[PDB]
Amino acid sequence: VKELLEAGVHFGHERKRWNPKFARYIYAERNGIHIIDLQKTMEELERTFRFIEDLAMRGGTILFVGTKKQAQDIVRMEAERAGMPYVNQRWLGGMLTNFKTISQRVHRLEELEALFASPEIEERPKKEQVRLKHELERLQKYLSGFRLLKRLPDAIFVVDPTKEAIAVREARKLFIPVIALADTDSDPDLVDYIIPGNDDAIRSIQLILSRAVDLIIQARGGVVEPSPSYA
Amino acid sequence: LTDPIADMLTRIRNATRVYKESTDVPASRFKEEILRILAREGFIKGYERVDVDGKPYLRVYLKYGPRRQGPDPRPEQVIHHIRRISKPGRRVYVGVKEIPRVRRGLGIAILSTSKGVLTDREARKLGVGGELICEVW
Amino acid sequence: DFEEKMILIRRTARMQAGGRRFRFGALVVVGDRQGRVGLGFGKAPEVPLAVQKAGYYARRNMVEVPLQNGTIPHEIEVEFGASKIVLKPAAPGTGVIAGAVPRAILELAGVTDILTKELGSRNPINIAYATMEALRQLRTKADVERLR
Amino acid sequence: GRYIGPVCRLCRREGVKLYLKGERCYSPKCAMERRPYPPGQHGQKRARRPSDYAVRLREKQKLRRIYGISERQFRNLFEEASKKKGVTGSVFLGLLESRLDNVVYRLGFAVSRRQARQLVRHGHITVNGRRVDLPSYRVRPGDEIAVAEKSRNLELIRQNLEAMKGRKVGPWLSLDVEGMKGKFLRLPDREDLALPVNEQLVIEFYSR
RNA sequence: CUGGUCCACCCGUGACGCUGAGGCGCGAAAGCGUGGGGAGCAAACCGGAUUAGAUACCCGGGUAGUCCACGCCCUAAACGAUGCGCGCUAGGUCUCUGGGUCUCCUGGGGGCCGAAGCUAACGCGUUAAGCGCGCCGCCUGGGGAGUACGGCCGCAAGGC
RNA sequence: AGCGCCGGCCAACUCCGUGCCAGCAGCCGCGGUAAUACGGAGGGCGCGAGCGUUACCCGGAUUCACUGGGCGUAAAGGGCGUGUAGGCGGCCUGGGGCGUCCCAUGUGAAAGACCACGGCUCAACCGUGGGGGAGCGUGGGAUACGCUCAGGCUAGACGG
Ligand code: SF4
Ligand SMILES: [Mg+2]
Ligand SMILES: [Mg+2]
Ligand SMILES: [Mg+2]
Ligand SMILES: [Mg+2]
Ligand SMILES: [Mg+2]
Ligand SMILES: [Mg+2]
Ligand SMILES: [Mg+2]
Ligand SMILES: [Mg+2]
Ligand SMILES: [Mg+2]
Ligand SMILES: [Mg+2]
Ligand SMILES: [Mg+2]
Ligand SMILES: [Mg+2]
Ligand SMILES: [Mg+2]
Ligand SMILES: [Mg+2]
Ligand SMILES: [Mg+2]
Ligand SMILES: [Mg+2]
Ligand SMILES: [Mg+2]
Ligand SMILES: [Mg+2]
Ligand SMILES: [Mg+2]
Ligand SMILES: [Mg+2]
Ligand SMILES: [Mg+2]
Ligand SMILES: [Mg+2]
Ligand SMILES: [Mg+2]
Ligand SMILES: [Mg+2]
Ligand SMILES: [Mg+2]
Ligand SMILES: [Mg+2]
Ligand SMILES: [Mg+2]
Ligand SMILES: [Mg+2]
Ligand SMILES: [Mg+2]
Ligand SMILES: [Mg+2]
Ligand SMILES: [Mg+2]
Ligand SMILES: [Mg+2]
Ligand SMILES: [Mg+2]
Ligand SMILES: [Mg+2]
Ligand SMILES: [Mg+2]
Ligand SMILES: [Mg+2]
Ligand SMILES: [Mg+2]
Ligand SMILES: [Mg+2]
Ligand SMILES: [Mg+2]
Ligand SMILES: [Mg+2]
Ligand SMILES: [Mg+2]
Ligand SMILES: [Mg+2]
Ligand SMILES: [Mg+2]
Ligand SMILES: [Mg+2]
Ligand SMILES: [Mg+2]
Ligand SMILES: [Mg+2]
Ligand SMILES: [Mg+2]
Ligand SMILES: [Mg+2]
Ligand SMILES: [Mg+2]
Ligand SMILES: [Mg+2]
Ligand SMILES: [Mg+2]
Ligand SMILES: [Mg+2]
Ligand SMILES: [Mg+2]
Ligand SMILES: [Mg+2]
Ligand SMILES: [Mg+2]
Ligand SMILES: [Mg+2]
Ligand SMILES: [Mg+2]
Ligand SMILES: [Mg+2]
Ligand SMILES: [Mg+2]
Ligand SMILES: [Mg+2]
Ligand SMILES: [Mg+2]
Ligand SMILES: [Mg+2]
Ligand SMILES: [Mg+2]
Ligand SMILES: [Mg+2]
Ligand SMILES: [Mg+2]
Ligand SMILES: [Mg+2]
Ligand SMILES: [Mg+2]
Ligand SMILES: [Mg+2]
Ligand SMILES: [Mg+2]
Ligand SMILES: [Mg+2]
Ligand SMILES: [Mg+2]
Ligand SMILES: [Mg+2]
Ligand SMILES: [Mg+2]
Ligand SMILES: [Mg+2]
Ligand SMILES: [Mg+2]
Repeated sequence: VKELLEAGVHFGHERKRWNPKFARYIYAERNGIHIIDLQKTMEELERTFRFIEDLAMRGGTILFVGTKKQAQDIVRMEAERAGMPYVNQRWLGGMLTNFKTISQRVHRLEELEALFASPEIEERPKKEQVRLKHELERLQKYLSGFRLLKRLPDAIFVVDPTKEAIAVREARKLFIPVIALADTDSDPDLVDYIIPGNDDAIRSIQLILSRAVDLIIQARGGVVEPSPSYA
Repeated sequence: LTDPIADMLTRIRNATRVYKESTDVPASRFKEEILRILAREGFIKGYERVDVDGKPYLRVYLKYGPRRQGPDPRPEQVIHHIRRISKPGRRVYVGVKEIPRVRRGLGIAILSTSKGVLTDREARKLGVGGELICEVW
Repeated sequence: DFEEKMILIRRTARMQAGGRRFRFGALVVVGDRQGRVGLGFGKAPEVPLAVQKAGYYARRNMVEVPLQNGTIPHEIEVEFGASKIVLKPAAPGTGVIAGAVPRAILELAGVTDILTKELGSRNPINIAYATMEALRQLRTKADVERLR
Repeated sequence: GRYIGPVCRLCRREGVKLYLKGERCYSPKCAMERRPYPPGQHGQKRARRPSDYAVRLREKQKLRRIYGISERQFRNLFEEASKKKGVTGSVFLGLLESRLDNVVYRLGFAVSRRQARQLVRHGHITVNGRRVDLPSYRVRPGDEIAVAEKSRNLELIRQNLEAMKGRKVGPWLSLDVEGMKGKFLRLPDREDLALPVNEQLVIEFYSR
């Protein structure tokens, strides 16, 4: 499932703005930039995917987090495709560590879908319609990929662990294992199942997250053919 | 440099605490004999005489526990603790009957005796005492 | 369920105009007398809520203490800030010889025989944690060999 | 000497019947049966949480009050136990048990340890033949604890001997009624007595 | 005229090293002795203001002194409030000065931010306040008091 | 049958009297008209031919720290160098065996103390037996580390 010229796709990036624990995943540094050893990326993609597989084939949830503008859209696609939750927009504080309270907000979200499907009163004032609807779009913006989470994920997949340090933090306090793609600006030891690759180029964000979702469906019940990628 | 021995033990502690695979200490047929205890008792994987810039060293291969669950995934140490007892400032010697039981047996006290470098267990076995080099657990 | 002891309950205060305003702090240890203890410090605008909340966190933070004939496996020393705790193995008759704080933890953990000493700052809170983090570092003959 | 006062208040303070009387202990005219709250003006007031100190004092006082023994004598035994091999809590209870006046009350010759004292003190008792009127005689294994021959024929001791006929007596004792004599078999395993005492809390009282 | 120090070469010596109670030297300013010198500045001092008052702050004056030579004094928030030497434990950016194959690497300094770790915290963090060895100095509640007495130093002030 | 105590530490609570008075007090602190804190009282707690106070010793005090502390801001780095004594000191190899370590043996009185037993009706007290020790003399032995002598080295240091 794994493919090999991801070299055409990413080979990583970032100049000495690096974290030095990431030393082991580096072949050399080129155009004043850290160049990620793909042979290591391989060793890892395997061991990571093995974990991913077992989790799919036991029907266990993955939380997908990415909000850096680059990996932003491709998590709505790729996660819906896996029929799994994600946070696309802002990563609210305490989503895992204070789950039940955050979710108490999704009941509100549902409750608006129900109320605003119609009618059960449109004899409520004009302002209130406006007010309530504005709220509705709101929850929808952050909470959309979140509602699929009815229980604490059995794992979480993150695009930038540095950028999503809070996320990795919340998981570790819960023992929720962490999967992440991570370029050279990252603390490796902080990840359980790790994908040492460029995390800023959508070429790469694409390949890795897709093949992830692919392995997710392929072992879950079915197989599928190409999914959406912006050029 | 005033204490080659402490220097070694410290080179280790310092390394072990940032989880290096190895660290090299300047070689000594006495330092070796201590590493020959440190590995045998299973505190280190072991050592090998190497060379750095033409100069004799002992590269020492460090050992730890599993990765761990929790927000601090760093593994437990195998050498939790290692510290000089006898020092050049104050030589510390014990008769056999007064060799300490480190950590209720779970750790050792390496000792230079005139029957070579031994552990508490080993010393008590051959029934001799000596300078108490240090303690590990 | 678990067995519960209140080690400490204290009132704190903060100023603002018009007067001081209080809050309460509940240091609670909780255990099964058979190898499981938990320490939790809980604060709230009133006393029992704090004692409740204390007990809540107390469970959300536990430790598996390797009892051995009712004693601990080896000598152990721990410093938490300026507080120090000493734990030392004791034979069958000895009893638990300790101040309330590290006592309350050791009894509800099912220690029945130990020699202890507080050194340094004897602030109960810090002593509490220092005794916990201590227990948490106890190793068994096995634990060691598996490790090594 | 020993306590020698109102003895019901003791039980009431301890919150437990201690069987310090003999007969009346078992009737519904027992104090603890009528008023199982502490003696004096304030017993009905709601108790406030006893301190750690409080708790261990009480446990010690209780164990001590049972045997009606002076605090010095109690202490000296406990120390004796802390030098003596093994588990102090055991040995302490054991050594407390091997006292004459207790053994006599244990072997049933009297209704109260209080009564079992005056019995030893009035020379009505013997050990291995010889007369002994010391309430504190530490009795060893093998010892024959008789009634005085000249005392065998007495009302009180009769009535009290009669109440013993088929009552079974601790695993560490034998009682030969009519023969009026008994035997100290061994020092009591802890189980062999079932006193309302966490004797552990006692060791803890003296380690402060 | 003269000291320290760094680099490069890896040529010479062969542990010749570290610290250091005493001792010896150096030690800002003010001060002191003798002799110069004296524009500006300026304790003391005079006067004007300010002010309830104003032996101050502010304004006009002003002598020691400030400057030089020689001899004293020997203090300090003499501070990084951090003793010296060595070894070990991520890096990031700025900078000074060398040597390089001159993108970049390697020394020696000066700053910032930070891994681990420390720490009561504040903060420290290869310029450690981290982990260690050696030696030295020092602390042991506040005041009384750096006072008294004694001793040693000083011309005195005063110092230890 | 007495004596101390009953605010917290610390086990033991109510009434009256008093009203920053009289008084308590080991520390924190009590008393200014509803004092569990003064005095009496009832009651309670602790000990008991004793109970309390004062004095002194060790303890708690890891608060002189060997075990077992410290010095940026809490008390605590000498103003800085230079250097005497001292303390301390890199890698390799031999001799010596001073430290160190082992064995043997002498000494380590008796009492006391510790374990066992036994005698005074118990105990205290007292007796018999047992168990050793550090430390020091003597004989023998070991040689890793420290030492010392001897011979090598170049990573410390010094020099070109
Ligand atoms: S048990 Fe015997 S002694 Fe205790 S109260 Fe009832 S009667 Fe009095
Ligand atoms: Mg990034
Ligand atoms: Mg030591
Ligand atoms: Mg365990
Ligand atoms: Mg503390
Ligand atoms: Mg500390
Ligand atoms: Mg044991
Ligand atoms: Mg305290
Ligand atoms: Mg009974
Ligand atoms: Mg208790
Ligand atoms: Mg005992
Ligand atoms: Mg009974
Ligand atoms: Mg004691
Ligand atoms: Mg050369
Ligand atoms: Mg010097
Ligand atoms: Mg000097
Ligand atoms: Mg000067
Ligand atoms: Mg001057
Ligand atoms: Mg001057
Ligand atoms: Mg003058
Ligand atoms: Mg002059
Ligand atoms: Mg002049
Ligand atoms: Mg004027
Ligand atoms: Mg005027
Ligand atoms: Mg003026
Ligand atoms: Mg002027
Ligand atoms: Mg002028
Ligand atoms: Mg002029
Ligand atoms: Mg003049
Ligand atoms: Mg300055
Ligand atoms: Mg400096
Ligand atoms: Mg100073
Ligand atoms: Mg200071
Ligand atoms: Mg110095
Ligand atoms: Mg220092
Ligand atoms: Mg440069
Ligand atoms: Mg250049
Ligand atoms: Mg400089
Ligand atoms: Mg630099
Ligand atoms: Mg900084
Ligand atoms: Mg940190
Ligand atoms: Mg740096
Ligand atoms: Mg500090
Ligand atoms: Mg003073
Ligand atoms: Mg004083
Ligand atoms: Mg003076
Ligand atoms: Mg002065
Ligand atoms: Mg004088
Ligand atoms: Mg001075
Ligand atoms: Mg008293
Ligand atoms: Mg008391
Ligand atoms: Mg009380
Ligand atoms: Mg009056
Ligand atoms: Mg009144
Ligand atoms: Mg009082
Ligand atoms: Mg009163
Ligand atoms: Mg008496
Ligand atoms: Mg004292
Ligand atoms: Mg104490
Ligand atoms: Mg002391
Ligand atoms: Mg010390
Ligand atoms: Mg201190
Ligand atoms: Mg200085
Ligand atoms: Mg000076
Ligand atoms: Mg010298
Ligand atoms: Mg020397
Ligand atoms: Mg040497
Ligand atoms: Mg010798
Ligand atoms: Mg001897
Ligand atoms: Mg003797
Ligand atoms: Mg002895
Ligand atoms: Mg006898
Ligand atoms: Mg004897
Ligand atoms: Mg030799
Ligand atoms: Mg030589
Ligand atoms: Mg060199």
